[PDB]
This record gives sequence, C-alpha cells and structure tokens, in this order.
Amino acid sequence: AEYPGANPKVIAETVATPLEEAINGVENMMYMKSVAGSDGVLVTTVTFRPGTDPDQAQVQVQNRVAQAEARLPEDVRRLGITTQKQSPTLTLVVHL
Amino acid sequence: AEYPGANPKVIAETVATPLEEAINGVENMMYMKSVAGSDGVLVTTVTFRPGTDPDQAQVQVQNRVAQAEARLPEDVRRLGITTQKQSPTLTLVVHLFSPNGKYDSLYMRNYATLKVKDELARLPGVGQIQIFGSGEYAMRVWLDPNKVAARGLTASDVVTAMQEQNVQVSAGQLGAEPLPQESDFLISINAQGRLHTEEEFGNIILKTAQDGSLVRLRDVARIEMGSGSYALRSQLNNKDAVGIGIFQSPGANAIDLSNAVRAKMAELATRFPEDMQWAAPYDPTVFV
Amino acid sequence: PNKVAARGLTASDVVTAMQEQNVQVSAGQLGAEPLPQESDFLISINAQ
Amino acid sequence: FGRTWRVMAQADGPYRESVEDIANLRTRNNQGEMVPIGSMVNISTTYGPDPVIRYNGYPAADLIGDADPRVLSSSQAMTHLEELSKQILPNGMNIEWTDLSFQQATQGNTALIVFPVAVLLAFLVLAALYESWTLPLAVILIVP
Amino acid sequence: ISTYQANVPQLDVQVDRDKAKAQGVSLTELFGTLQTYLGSSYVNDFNQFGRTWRVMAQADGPYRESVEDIANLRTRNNQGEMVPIGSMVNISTTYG
Amino acid sequence: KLYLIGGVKMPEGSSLARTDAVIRKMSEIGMNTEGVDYAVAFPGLNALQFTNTPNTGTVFFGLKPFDQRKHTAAEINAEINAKIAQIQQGFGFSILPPPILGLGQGSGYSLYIQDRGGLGYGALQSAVNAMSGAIMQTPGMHFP
Amino acid sequence: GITVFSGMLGVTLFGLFLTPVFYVTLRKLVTR
Repeated sequence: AEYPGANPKVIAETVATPLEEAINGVENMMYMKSVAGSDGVLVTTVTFRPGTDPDQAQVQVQNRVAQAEARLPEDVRRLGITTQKQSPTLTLVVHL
Repeated sequence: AEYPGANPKVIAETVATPLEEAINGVENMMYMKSVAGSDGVLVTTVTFRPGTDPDQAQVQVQNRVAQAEARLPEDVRRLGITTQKQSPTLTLVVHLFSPNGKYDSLYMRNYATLKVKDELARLPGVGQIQIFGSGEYAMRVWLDPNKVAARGLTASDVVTAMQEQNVQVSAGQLGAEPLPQESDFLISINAQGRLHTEEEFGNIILKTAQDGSLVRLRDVARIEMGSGSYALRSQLNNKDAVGIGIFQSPGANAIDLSNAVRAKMAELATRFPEDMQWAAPYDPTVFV
Repeated sequence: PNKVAARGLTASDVVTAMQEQNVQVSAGQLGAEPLPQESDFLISINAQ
Repeated sequence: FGRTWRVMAQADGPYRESVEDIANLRTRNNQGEMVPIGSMVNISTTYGPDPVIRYNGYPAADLIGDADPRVLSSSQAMTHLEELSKQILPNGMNIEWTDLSFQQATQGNTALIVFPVAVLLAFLVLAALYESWTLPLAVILIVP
Repeated sequence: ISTYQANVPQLDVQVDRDKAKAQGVSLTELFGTLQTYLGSSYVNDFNQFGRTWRVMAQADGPYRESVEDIANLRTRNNQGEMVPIGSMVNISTTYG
Repeated sequence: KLYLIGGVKMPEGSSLARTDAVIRKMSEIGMNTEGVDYAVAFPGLNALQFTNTPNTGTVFFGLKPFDQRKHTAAEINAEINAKIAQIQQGFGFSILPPPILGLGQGSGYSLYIQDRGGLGYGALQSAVNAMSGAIMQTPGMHFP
Repeated sequence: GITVFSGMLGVTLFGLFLTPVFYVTLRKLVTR
C-alpha cells in the first residue's frame, strides 16, 4: 500500500494496523511482518508453512484486505491496495 | 449488510435483491435465504452441499458480492459488506456477569467489546463473535433539534462541520531529490488534523454567533461514547449478564473450539476487575 | 435541447434537479433505544 | 486505543417519541428562517412485513413444528404436509423443505437399493465358493 | 547487522484550530495547501503511448528544503488576501 | 441434549420492554420446573432466525444430568410448554434441540412457503394462517 | 440395540430349525 507524504508512524497506525487486524487468522500461517518506510509505501508479508498452496492463500489475503477497505483513508483508497503472491528474494537481475 | 434507519421492505428491495442476483449460480449451492429486519441489518445465508470446501465457498461468494457492490446504495456501500464462513447455529455462549451488581450495563458491554471480542476472534476455528443486544463501539452525537434550530443551524450544517474539522493530511518531506543540488538530510513532515476524545469533538466550532461567541458542538448536542448506554437485556438465570455468542467456522472441530475459548477466558479472567466473573453454562459440546 | 434552452436551463441544470428530487431517505423508528424510560410501542417510519 | 471507530449523528431519544416530534423538526428555507416540516409532509399509518424473508430468490415465510412420535412419525408428518400444500396453498405458491427436512426429502429409497444388491452379492459369493445354485438359497432364505 | 534505527528526525506540524479561526483561514484551505505543496497531489490521468499515466502536482525542490519555506506558504483568508501559514502552524521537530 | 429451546412472539408493534417482561416470566417458569439447571434469556433475539426483532425472544433452558432427574427431556418440554401457554400477553413455545447439532434450529420439520406468483405479502400471510390451522387440526401435531 | 438383539434372538431360534429343513428340501429337489 502507498501513502504519499505520510510518515512511517501513521502508516503503521491507520494503514498497517487495520490490515494486520483483518489479515491475522489465516490457515497454515507461520508468521507475518510489516514494514512502513519514509517513502510512504507499506509492505506486509505473510508467510505460511511449507507445502501450502500459494494460490489459495493469495486470494484469502486479498479478501481480508478488501474486508478492511473502509478503514483506510480516502487518499490510500484512490491509489488502491495490491495483494500478490511473491517471493521476497531476487531471482534474477537484468542490467541496462 | 447494514442500512441504518431503513425499513425492512426497502432493505429487501434495494440490497437483498441485488446481492441475490449476483450470488445465484455459485457452484455447489443448495439454497440461500435473506432476512431483513427493522434494525437496518440484512443477513443472507448461503448453504452449500456437504463436502464443499468452506474456504472456496467463501471466496466465490465474496467475489460475487464485490460485483453487486456497485449497485448497492451509498450508505450501505460506505459501511461495507462482510462475508464470512460461519455456522448458523450457536456453538458456545460465554456470559459476563457481576455477582453483586457492582457494574452497570455500559461497563460490562464496553469491556466485552473492547477487551474480550478481539481476543476471542483471534482463536482458530472461530467464525464470528457476537455480543447479543449490544451495538458497536463508536462516537454517538445525540443532537437536540430545538437547540440546533435556536442557534440558527440545520442538521446538514452540523454534520458538514464535523466532516471538515476532522481530516487526515500528509505533508511530505523536506529536502527532496528535485533540488538542483544534492541535499544533505531528509526529514519527514507530520501534519495532524484528527480528533480522539469527547472534549476534542465537543470543541468542534459550528458557527460564530452574533455576539462573537464561538458555538461549539457540545452547546447543542449530548456527546456520548460507548457501545450503548441502554439497560442490560440479556440474562443469565434471572440476573443481568452479557452474553457472548461464538459461531464455529464450517469444518472446524467443535471440541477444540470449546476448549480453546474456555482456555482463553481463563487467561483473561486473571486481569478481570473486582466483582467480575465469567461462565459458560450453555455449551452443546459438553454433551458431545 | 431547443426546449431546455428556451427555458434558460442547461443540461447540467436538468441532471442536477433529477438527482436531488429522487433520493432514498431512511427515517428510523419512533420511541427508539436512547430513551430515558421504557417505551410502550416501537413503530418504524417510512419516509419516501 | 489504537483502533478506529465510527462517528454517528442523530436526534436524541426524547425528541423522537411521538408523531408530533416529527412535525416539529425545523428546516431552513430560502429566505433564511426556520419553519417546521409538519406543514410540508403528510404522516399516516401503514402496515407492512417485519422481518422480510426471501428464500431462494422469492418472498417466503418459514414454518417450524413437531409431532408426537407415538402418534405420527417424521416421514408421515412430511407426507401429510405435502398433501395439505396442494390443497390449501393457491396457485403460484408452494412449500420448500429446509435443514434436516431437506435432507429427509432429498434422500432416495436408500433401503431399496442396498438391501437387494447386498443379498444378491451374498448369493453370488456363496455360489462361487460352494459350487451350487441351490445351496446358497438355503442360506439367504433365512434373511427374510 | 541491524537495519533498525529510532533516531530519524521528523517534523511535526500542528494546526492551531482556534488561532486559524481567528486568523480567518479555513481548515480545508489550510490543510489543502500542505497536502499539495509539500505532499504530492494526485490530480488526474493522461494518455501517452497508448497507456494511462498519472498527473502529479507538487512544489519544486528549492522551495521545499527548510522550515522557513513551510512557514512561508501562503493561503487565502476569508477576506480574499494572501497570508503566510506560519502564523497558524506550530512547526516542531521530533524523532522516530 | 441437556438443553431446551424456548421463545416468545409478542403482538406486532410491541416494544422490547414488553417482550422482556414476558421473557422474565418464562425464565422463572423454567427454573421453577424440576430438572432444569439454568435459563439463558435473550430478549429481542429471534429463536428461529437469530436476528434482532423487538417482539420476539429466546430462552435456553439447561437440564441437569440424566441421573439427577426422573423426567426425560420430552416430559420436561411438555410440562414447560403447558405452563408457558398460560401467558396471555404473547404466544410462547418450547422445542427440543435438533438431532444433528449445527443443522437446523430445532427438532421437527422445517419449511418455507414461497410466493413465486407475486401474490403479495397479504396473500402470503393468509396462507400461513390457513396452514397453521390445518396443522393444528391434524391429530398428533402441535401448533407450528 | 433393540433391533440387533431382537433380530439375533429370532435368527438363532429360526435358524436352528429352518436351515436343516431348507438344506434337506433343496438337496432332495435337485436329486429328484
């Protein structure tokens, strides 16, 4: 999620906290972590136990985010929230 | 879904019908039912064939709701529509009561909503936690029509005043990159415009009177906070108590959920205030 | 368009009038919860 | 408390007791004064359903009951209710079973398939093992 | 190795509501000026190369580098005049 | 299942105060009856739908262990259902728990009278009244 | 319990007297 101009503190309060409130409680979850930087971008990672199907968990987390849609401020709302299954580590880098 | 102040016929005509039109045709659906009440709440139950995956059923239904979400009225749209896999029957009821009646309706209801509900909802196998007869915890500004009219204000004027005086604003950072020469430090900027307390809300300026005095919100309305100050209605035996209803998720084990809730409530009772006690007399699991 | 312009009205004027005269209003009930005493009846209000 | 809660505005309880309270609400007119709304609205009594129930996309009314087991059984009660449905309910309206009654009506003659098939399977197994067509008949005749 | 740090300087800009009311500057005008000049403002979209891109409005770098610049931002009061916002915001420094 | 399900249906338009008075009477009747362990009351909560309704209520009557009483659940339910029938303020009832927990609200049949012809809520109301009368007339069946 | 107890009680009494009769009758009919 993105919040242009907001400090990391408010993002962890009015953005990260509502999302963590609705995201906690998914099946086969192992641990979670959320990072809110000074650039105004919030990143939240949910890690499940090995052997879990990534596809079924991806829609579940997106549904949880939609459940907390109203809690978000309008400025965040108009930019949207992106929920994607994604490896947090680089696979390959192409240099131009 | 919730439509505050709407009569049952309007809710069924404007909310239930668009939702049913989007929900029909979902795979493995046995039957669906909608009940719209005078309280402004619509409950739609979709029943699937036995053996259907509860997780797949929820996401499919939730996606159908999101499509009909644009057809719904703005007031219904603003509050949001909640889709949850949930047993339609009570699994276990937890009661909060004062043995000697030390506390009133407001204290116990607020305690359950603020410090009991969230802990219970985090347990695995929980479908929904409901406090019977208790409203949501929120600001409640009780206007006086005579006082507002006397001051020279309307209902729309009062509402618009508190909409614009409680806003959230971002203020960027100093020394950004578009500087012609590289900067040395980067400092974030915090602009705050929100309100948090009753006195802050009671300090909202409505208008400037002819005598120069500023008309605050507290001048015309009875500002209140909580989940509802009305008298307790739920009862245990014949005393007054707060009943917390627990509905299991489909496919979850009933025995484990009853144990988990009871185990958590024992932990919560450690930091209970004086003359505060809990019990779970109603539990079909113990028969199992 | 000829008749609307004859009256001194624009297309925006007509559209604004229709969306402010055809609205849905909710009026709640009478004798509702926050009363300081127990009411004997509770009747819904249908404001159309 | 680190959470987020809503803000609601509404008139106080005492000012919404009777019909006269509605007519005494004041609204600003074009000239700038305030006048009661009772002179511009009409209030009358009307009857309507509450709650409104819709089952399978149609308006519906639920019905739940029980019968004395020593006088009438669950299967008998369901059959008696169906014949009353086609007798009393006018055209365009019908009953629909729900909950356990839906399962009871949906299930077929489950006793009528497994019982003869199991007897047939037992008869064939006995004939194969004991090499006779009439010897298994001596065994399966005691099943009735 | 740890990336955590809690001594990052930050600026807290508190809006004096009563002082702003006396000064004759509306909160919507005051907050909008900060939200646009300092924070990035999303205006609308435009089309180039067959794709849709955003349009952003913000103050330039040179006029966004010091506390004095923030206090020198000018708003419109009820009398229609231009007044600097430095007389209604209590700019202060904090850490987080 | 060591518990019973009871409810009440006050006349239309009744406030929650009137419903609570009758519910407190049912809880007193239930706890007075031998073999009843407790009584959990939820005034304003509909028994058959679990939705809030001002003129409905719900009471759960807990039962003592089987060895602590000489009456079965059906005998206790019949005794309570006879006593709560004396309340003239509103219609009261009590039913046995459903055979399968989590499927249905109570024992017995369950059906919905669908209105697929657009006959309106008035016609749908008449069918419910007609159906309840016929079911009451049939021997061995209680009032739906 | 009442179903299986009644069934087994009837089967034991009937089986001891009907099965030998069934075996003799069918064998004689085949060897007729």
